Amino acid sequence: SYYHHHHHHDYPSSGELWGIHLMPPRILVECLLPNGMIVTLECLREATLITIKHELFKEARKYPLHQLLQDESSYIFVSVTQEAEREEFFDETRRLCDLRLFQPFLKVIEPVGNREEKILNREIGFAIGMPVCEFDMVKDPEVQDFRRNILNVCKEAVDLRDLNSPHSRAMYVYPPNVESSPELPKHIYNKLDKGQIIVVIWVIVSPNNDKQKYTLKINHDCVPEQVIAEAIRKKTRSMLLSSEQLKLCVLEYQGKYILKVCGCDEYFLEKYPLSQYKYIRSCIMLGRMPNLMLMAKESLYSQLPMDCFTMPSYSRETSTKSLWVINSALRIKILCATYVNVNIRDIDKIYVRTGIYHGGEPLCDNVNTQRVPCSNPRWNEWLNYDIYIPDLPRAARLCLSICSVKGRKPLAWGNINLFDYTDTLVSGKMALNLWPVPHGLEDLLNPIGVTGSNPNKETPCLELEFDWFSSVVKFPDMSVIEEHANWSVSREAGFSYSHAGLSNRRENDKEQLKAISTRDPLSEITEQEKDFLWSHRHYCVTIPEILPKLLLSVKWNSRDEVAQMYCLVKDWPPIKPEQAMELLDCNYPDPMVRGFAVRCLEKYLTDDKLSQYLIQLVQVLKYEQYLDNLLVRFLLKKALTNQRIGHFFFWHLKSEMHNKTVSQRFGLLLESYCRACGMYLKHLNRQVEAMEKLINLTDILKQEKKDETQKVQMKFLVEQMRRPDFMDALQGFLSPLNPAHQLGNLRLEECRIMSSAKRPLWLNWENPDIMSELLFQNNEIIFKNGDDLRQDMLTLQIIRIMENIWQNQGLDLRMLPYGCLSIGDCVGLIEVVRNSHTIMQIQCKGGLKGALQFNSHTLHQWLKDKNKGEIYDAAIDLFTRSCAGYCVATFILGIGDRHNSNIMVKDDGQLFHIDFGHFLDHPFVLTQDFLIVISKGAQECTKTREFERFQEMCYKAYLAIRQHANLFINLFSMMLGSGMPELQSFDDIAYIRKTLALDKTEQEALEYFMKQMNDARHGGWTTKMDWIFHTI
Amino acid sequence: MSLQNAEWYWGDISREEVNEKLRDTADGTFLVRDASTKGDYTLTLRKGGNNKLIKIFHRDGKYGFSDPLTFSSVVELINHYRNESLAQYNPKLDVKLLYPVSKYQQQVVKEDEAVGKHEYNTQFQEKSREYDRLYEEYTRTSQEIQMKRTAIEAFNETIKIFEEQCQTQERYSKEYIEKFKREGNEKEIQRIMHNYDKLKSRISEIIDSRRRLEEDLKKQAAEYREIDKRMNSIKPDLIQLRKTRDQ
Ligand SMILES: COC[C@H]1OC(=O)c2coc3c2[C@@]1(C)C1=C(C3=O)[C@@H]2CCC(=O)[C@@]2(C)C[C@H]1OC(C)=O
Repeated sequence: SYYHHHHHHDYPSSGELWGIHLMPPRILVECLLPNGMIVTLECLREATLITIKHELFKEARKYPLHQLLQDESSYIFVSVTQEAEREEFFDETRRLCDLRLFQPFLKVIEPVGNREEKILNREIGFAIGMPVCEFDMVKDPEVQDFRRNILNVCKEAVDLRDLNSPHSRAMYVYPPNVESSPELPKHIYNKLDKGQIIVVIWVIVSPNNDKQKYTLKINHDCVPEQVIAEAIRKKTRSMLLSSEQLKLCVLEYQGKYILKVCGCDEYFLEKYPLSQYKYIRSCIMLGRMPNLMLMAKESLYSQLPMDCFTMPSYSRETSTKSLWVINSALRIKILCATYVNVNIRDIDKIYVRTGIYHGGEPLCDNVNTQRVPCSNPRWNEWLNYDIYIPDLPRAARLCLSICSVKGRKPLAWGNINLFDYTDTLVSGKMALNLWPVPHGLEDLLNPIGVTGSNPNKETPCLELEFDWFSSVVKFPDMSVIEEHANWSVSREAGFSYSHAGLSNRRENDKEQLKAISTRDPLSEITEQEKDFLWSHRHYCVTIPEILPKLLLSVKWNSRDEVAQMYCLVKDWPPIKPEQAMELLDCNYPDPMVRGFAVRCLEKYLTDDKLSQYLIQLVQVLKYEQYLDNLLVRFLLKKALTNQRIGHFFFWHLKSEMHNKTVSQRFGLLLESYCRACGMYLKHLNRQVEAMEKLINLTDILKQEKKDETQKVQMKFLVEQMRRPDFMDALQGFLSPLNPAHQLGNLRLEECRIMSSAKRPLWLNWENPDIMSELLFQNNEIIFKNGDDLRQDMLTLQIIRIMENIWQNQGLDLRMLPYGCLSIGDCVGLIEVVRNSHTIMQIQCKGGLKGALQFNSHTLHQWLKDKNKGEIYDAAIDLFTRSCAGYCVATFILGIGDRHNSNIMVKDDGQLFHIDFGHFLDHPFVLTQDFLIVISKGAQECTKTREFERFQEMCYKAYLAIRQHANLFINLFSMMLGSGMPELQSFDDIAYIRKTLALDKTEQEALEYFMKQMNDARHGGWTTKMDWIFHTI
Repeated sequence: MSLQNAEWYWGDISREEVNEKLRDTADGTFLVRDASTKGDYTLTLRKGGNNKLIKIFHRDGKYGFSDPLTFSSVVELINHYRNESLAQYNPKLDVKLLYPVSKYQQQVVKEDEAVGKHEYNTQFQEKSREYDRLYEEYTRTSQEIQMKRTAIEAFNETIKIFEEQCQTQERYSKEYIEKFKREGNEKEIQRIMHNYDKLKSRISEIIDSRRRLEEDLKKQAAEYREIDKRMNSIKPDLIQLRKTRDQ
């Protein structure tokens, strides 16, 4: 992260022209002149447009009609890009190979629409990966309303940025990178053991770039203002000066300086105590001295160009019955399909299956008659559902398919919201383009899939007729639902006794039985309990955390109950953001429920925690029925309030743009974000350019007949990176892994294709910060193209959260959740952890003898060297600690097929754990090598005191995660929406429900885990024989 | 005997295992299972397309759903509601326990790899290997196809631009072809007409380039529908092994 986790113990595919990856060093380009003539010009592929134009108008003077030509500078180029648009190139600084041309030609025009600026925000098109204006004629009114109505959010955010001109704009661009709690866990505080810290403060002095420093000893809970104050007091000592002048000096210059971390773009712009900053806390951890740079506010403030937010171009009583006046049962007419793709091998026939759903389904679903020659898909029949129309819940939808199962003795699906984004009940003729069935699915219906017609019209297409009543039918207002709830609550007490389970309101003391708030989100609830809960819904307002369970007890196909639920929800006590997130997954489609959830977030989510769970909150946007909702408003606003949040909001959305079921929703969102983010769009565009070159590069190496010997691929790589277009694109941009890291110039000698199977790119940038190398780092990232990196990403998130829980319980286990970002369809970046080696790489090195002779003690021997006596104890403790952590996380998560190339160790003793891939099965390690490092002694190390302490950390850590099962269940639950093979349904999450006991006692669990562990089996492979193939 | 070997007592099985057994099954389908915290037992009944978990409470050697526990053997309880409607326990459940699952379907297996076997377990691998193959080829084609479609769109815009170029040079040439014939200046008219015949010829080239792409696309579209046709032939056979194979 900051320091490479190094403890100091002593303290649609792309590519350059259509059909071609790489355009030849020289090419002919046709120029369509404005005087009507076409002239072909010989160009270098890296030629800038400025020089191409200059050449064009030089050589045009040799062709007919030269006199009808205006000056060189009167025109601009225009061409077709391989995204099929007419792009105008205003930035004539751009190189030929960079314009994403479809064909080698340009057209010469006079700048029409003469709003150079609005057109120039074509920068949005590029960042998004889609031409803005594909939006401009979509026609769907929901879309066009979203574009208009979401601009309010932009306006508010942009205003809330100039509320206090210079400082609030700094806060947005450089937000405090701070923990959620000021209070400091015992083991971290104790590393101070006075309650105070030694910090070094650096100043860059008169142009000589000379660097004076000041060592201060300060209370860990000092605000940045007070560290600066202590820095003034130090400097001012030397000048003598009277007190009172001393006192006037501090008082009037404290707020005139600013603190920066040395070697990355992080600032201390807020009055949080020093040790609440992640960097300071990390310094304490690592046994490092905080290095801060002192800097005038004016110098930071002067270099924050910002201002321009402009409202874009798109800124311009009927017959209505209420839903609950319609006196009929719901029916839907199934007309006909255009076609389905089956031969007729055996006419197992086609039929449309339909269901009315709330994720869980308000009724028994029905098929039409197997009326089919497959030749003609035609039914023309009304299907009758057993649900009264007034009973239809707001988030009601129709989920249908055409399929097959077989009789002893699939095909195409689609979902439709029964209501609009305007609360209109659907009526009339309706055509629906169907979706191809997901790989691992055979369920006849797919209600967890997206809503609305397939964008691709070259697909099976079902025609439906919805009932038309006298007029437009609308869902009733809250200001009528409320009235109905109060009425039916008044009916309750007039009843005599009742003999039906959903009975009552006294209330007995046996209601200790409502300590089922304690039960996990997938514990599941008997019908008795569903009826019990609903009967006592009024006493629940005193145990707020049962809300999700109560919500699963409600009969959503009952207007009487649902109205009452809205009432309870309306003034429900707030719940911790962790629990509110549960309410945004697929089990809770109702907008009232979700509105409550978003309100918890707006109140109790720190920016820290939002950052932590952003991956989940982005995914959860897919379960929302409508484009405009309170969750996009919330996220988008935070994204535009906090650039750190904004950065990953961008990449998480961008990384899924290839996915057609989500393109429009995410593109629309990205469009509004990009339009309002300010100057970061420029930095984002630089990041997207970089990534596109890398993608194109590793595409050539992956297919384009490049599968020759590693050395050959290296020749190609070295040639391409030296080319000016590549130099320009891949130097001087922010790291998508962490935007606080500037990536300067490439170190070409250190850049390599790794000689693994997957052969990823290892890239190395300089750190262009003044106080970098000599105080911080140089910068290494893997570019992976080919493997889905989402699983790694999720795993690394969970590890970071696990570590958090332990570390805040005073259980000091160190994990290494290195950076990992999926940036597109199987494209991603991985942080390189410096000074680390795989167990295998250690075993292979000499082992203070030579060659490839190891044995089980080699790991320990390697660590004993490197941490020569006295620092040694630390190394062993760090190893023991980290080892414990991964031993438990691995087991809980079911990360199997570990081995000596999967596990790395650092020079300081820290262990982890790379290259995850597989999830919950789809286990328990402890190698003898590790056993020997814990302890030190010979074959006897399963009965040492060190081993017992180790087992204790494992027990304590297992139980901690167990206590926070719920977070993890919900985190995995929210992630069910994406296309992860290991997370298609709730039954996949069941794995951790078993790994952590859950349906047992804490006491039975501990025992279960103990058992898993005291088995374990140990040993390891060691020169003896077959450490290569593993024979015996 | 008694409870331990009734058709509908599965005991051992988990929550997931039941859901697969009750998929798309008619109202009245049920099984009894061990509870996850071992009353001791769970009834899982199908109604309205859902799977209802009903507890069986075992207090003092008597069974039931709620505190007037009339029954005393579980088999006594379950058989009661085979004949009687469940409406006398909560009116909304008017259904009867009509259809047992039966732990007799098609050989005492799962007790002792290829050893404890073997014929159409291996057939699965083959059909499953082919399903993989086809689904891959299927998604590649799909995306291939999309690329061509945006390429056709790119060609349309290209041609449109080149068509405009003639409409450009006939605006500018027409009032110069007649200005040069004033000077009796031909051959200059020849150079102007040389460009015209390069541009006209170029349009034919692009137009053909698209048309060639078009007949490749509809050929691929045909190929795609074929992959799908073959896939929908293997789906309802790959499942019909799982049914014969596992149980
Ligand atoms: C087993 O394949 C290790 C290696 O090669 C890969 O193809 C691969 C599959 O995802 C990863 C990797 C690599 C690239 C592997 C990273 C990683 O997680 C590690 C994550 C943390 C780290 O420092 C990385 C970058 C080191 C690196 O291995 C070395 C240099 O030994």
